[PDB]
Amino acid sequence: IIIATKNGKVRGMQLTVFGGTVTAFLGIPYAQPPLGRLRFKKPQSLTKWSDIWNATKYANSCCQNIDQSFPGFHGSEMWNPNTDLSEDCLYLNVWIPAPKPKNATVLIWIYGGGFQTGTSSLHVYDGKFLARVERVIVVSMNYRVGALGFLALPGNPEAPGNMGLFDQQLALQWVQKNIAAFGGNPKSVTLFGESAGAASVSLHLLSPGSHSLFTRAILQSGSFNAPWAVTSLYEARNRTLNLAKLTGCSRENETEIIKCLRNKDPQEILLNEAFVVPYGTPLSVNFGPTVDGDFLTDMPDILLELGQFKKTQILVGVNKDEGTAFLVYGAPGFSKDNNSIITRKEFQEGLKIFFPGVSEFGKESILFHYTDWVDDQRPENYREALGDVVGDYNFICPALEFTKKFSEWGNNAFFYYFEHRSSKLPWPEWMGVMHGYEIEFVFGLPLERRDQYTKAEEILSRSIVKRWANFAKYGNPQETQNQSTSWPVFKSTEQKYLTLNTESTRIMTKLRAQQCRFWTSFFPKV
Ligand SMILES: *[C@@H]1O[C@H](CO[C@@H]2O[C@@H](C)[C@@H](O)[C@@H](O)[C@@H]2O)[C@@H](O[C@@H]2O[C@H](CO)[C@@H](O)[C@H](O)[C@H]2NC(C)=O)[C@H](O)[C@H]1NC(C)=O
Ligand SMILES: *[C@@H]1O[C@H](CO[C@@H]2O[C@@H](C)[C@@H](O)[C@@H](O)[C@@H]2O)[C@@H](O[C@@H]2O[C@H](CO)[C@@H](O)[C@H](O)[C@H]2NC(C)=O)[C@H](O)[C@H]1NC(C)=O
Ligand SMILES: *[C@@H]1O[C@H](CO[C@@H]2O[C@@H](C)[C@@H](O)[C@@H](O)[C@@H]2O)[C@@H](O)[C@H](O)[C@H]1NC(C)=O
Ligand SMILES: *[C@@H]1O[C@H](CO[C@@H]2O[C@@H](C)[C@@H](O)[C@@H](O)[C@@H]2O)[C@@H](O)[C@H](O)[C@H]1NC(C)=O
Ligand SMILES: [O-]/[N+](=C\c1ccc2cccc(O)c2n1)Cc1ccccc1
Ligand SMILES: [O-]/[N+](=C\c1ccc2cccc(O)c2n1)Cc1ccccc1
Ligand SMILES: *[C@@H]1O[C@H](CO)[C@@H](O)[C@H](O)[C@H]1NC(C)=O
Ligand SMILES: *[C@@H]1O[C@H](CO)[C@@H](O)[C@H](O)[C@H]1NC(C)=O
Ligand SMILES: [Cl-]
Ligand SMILES: [Cl-]
Ligand SMILES: [Cl-]
Repeated sequence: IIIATKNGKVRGMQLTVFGGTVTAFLGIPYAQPPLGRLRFKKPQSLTKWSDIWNATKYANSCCQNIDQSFPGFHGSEMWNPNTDLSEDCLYLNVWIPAPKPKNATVLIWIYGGGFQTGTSSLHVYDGKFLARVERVIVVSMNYRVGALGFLALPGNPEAPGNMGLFDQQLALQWVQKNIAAFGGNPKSVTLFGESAGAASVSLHLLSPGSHSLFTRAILQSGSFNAPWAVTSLYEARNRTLNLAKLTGCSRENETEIIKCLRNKDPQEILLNEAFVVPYGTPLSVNFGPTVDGDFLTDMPDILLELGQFKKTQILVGVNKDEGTAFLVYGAPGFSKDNNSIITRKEFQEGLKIFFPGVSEFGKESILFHYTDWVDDQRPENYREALGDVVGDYNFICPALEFTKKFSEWGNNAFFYYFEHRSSKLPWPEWMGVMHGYEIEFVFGLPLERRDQYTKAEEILSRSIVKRWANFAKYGNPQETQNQSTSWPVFKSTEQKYLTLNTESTRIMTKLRAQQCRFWTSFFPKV
């Protein structure tokens, strides 16, 4: 019940899972709270404590704006924070099997949310099932988001940028120094994350200072070469200054600006973040990772191109309908409460929404590539096209390209295509296999027979949980006992990937080949 860590004793709590027991340590601090003069700075190391820290409840989530578009709707509200917001939020969680393992592979989850939302306490991030079923230790951490976590005056230590990434890195360090006390193997640590979490993982592969803090990596629906994932130093400054103006904090001393933003209450900073950009999109990441020269020494697309990353195995994948969710946060004619049949006209307006600073030619080129129909009289033609445009540009093609480029340096890569729509999915059917709705399967929620999943979903989750754990433990995401499809390595020539569904698991080649040539070879010129 009580574990000695290098900063003090922490008391956990016991959980009944599937007629077994898991020990949960919820809300262990891993940094000095970034308050007062510490706001915007890199996380500071923790001063020891002499008591028994009671790590029995999730801690505060980090300050963040909340999605209020669909009040009372579980489909959107399941992602909103479920603990008090506070700047005091640098805490982490540990689930360890009972009885205490001896040298367990460690899984470290990094949540997504566009670098502006998210929290490790979400129901769908509960590591108790993975600990019970696979005897891995699961660790998750809160990290600062938004301007509080990514405001950047590059070079300036009062706000160097990438603080949220250093939050995560400091947590990986805590696991290196402390997880053997919990029965974990610090030499067998697999990072996994979804969306901005997955982009973060991919950046830890690139950041020299994280190379000794983990073994292997899993990237779900996200990678750093996604167009929303890195802010340029131009944008990052223009956005910092705009925030200064919106808060009456413009100064000439760049340091005095920060000093002024440090006296602002968190709500005022939060309220102004949306407007630092002239034209946002539903995919806007106004404050995110930048080339700071510390966590990131060069523009990441160059490091990836020239093999400057940790050499190891990766497991990468995407969902069938990553794009659809964003279409009801601003695309015209769209709604979660109807079939969202849209006209050609509405499709073109939608592109203006999703590609606001893109020229008329570029937008026409997106239209051209996605509107050569198999049947021009199918009315969902344009609704589906816009979802795929957003999905292919923002998630699927960057992840495939990351996997091609990373595998070209000799490392084993595994790619999956998740195409199961949860039987409990509260969004409408036209949105399909949405962004984020593989997470419950990865965490083994369908293993709980009491929670209204089909038996088919329990079998799919159980297989996915095995492949993930085998990947973490052995670098190979196979299910070796139940006559399962073998998951082949991804190679830049053949480009084989594994489809994950309840019906049949299949091996296919060259996912979204035509679409991604447009997005990765032509569209970056416009
Ligand atoms: C860089 O910043 C300027 C300033 O942004 C404006 O003011 C901020 C405080 C905030 O409220 C933003 O929403 C504002 O747009 C941007 O310049 C503006 O650009 C728009 C259209 O591009 C124009 O209509 C405004 O008049 C401009 N205002 C000023 C003061 O110049 C600029 O677009 C930003 N981005 C880039 C890439 O330079
Ligand atoms: C699907 O609904 C959208 C959204 O409209 C809102 O939500 C509906 C469920 C309903 O409660 C409406 O009263 C709401 O206004 C519709 O988009 C609207 O379309 C009308 C006419 O085309 C237009 O006046 C509005 O500006 C549109 N609102 C937008 C674009 O945000 C859409 O037409 C509906 N489509 C189908 C096929 O039913
Ligand atoms: C930390 O917890 C100690 C033991 O708490 C015991 O177990 C928990 C689960 C509760 O059921 C509680 O009622 C029990 O007493 C406390 O003795 C101690 O005071 C706590 N420390 C702080 C700082 O709150
Ligand atoms: C725990 O294991 C250490 C070696 O780790 C090995 O390599 C990593 C990459 C994983 O694949 C893991 O499964 C392997 O066991 C030992 O050096 C260490 O002494 C062990 N500690 C124990 C047994 O308490
Ligand atoms: O983008 N926003 C919401 C969003 C995006 C993607 C999703 C994918 C799956 C399910 C969802 O509920 C999703 N919700 C709005 C919003 C943006 C930034 C801060 C606060 C709020
Ligand atoms: O708000 N949520 C997601 C969100 C918001 C804004 C984004 C902007 C750019 C890129 C993104 O991936 C974004 N994702 C909720 C949510 C969290 C995790 C999984 C599913 C849904
Ligand atoms: C003002 O800027 C100078 C450098 O231009 C810096 O050394 C100084 O610390 C700033 N003022 C304060 C009060 O920190
Ligand atoms: C393998 O099949 C058995 C039933 O024959 C099932 O109980 C078990 O959960 C399966 N294991 C995996 C990893 O899917
Ligand atoms: Cl498809
Ligand atoms: Cl082929
Ligand atoms: Cl082309």
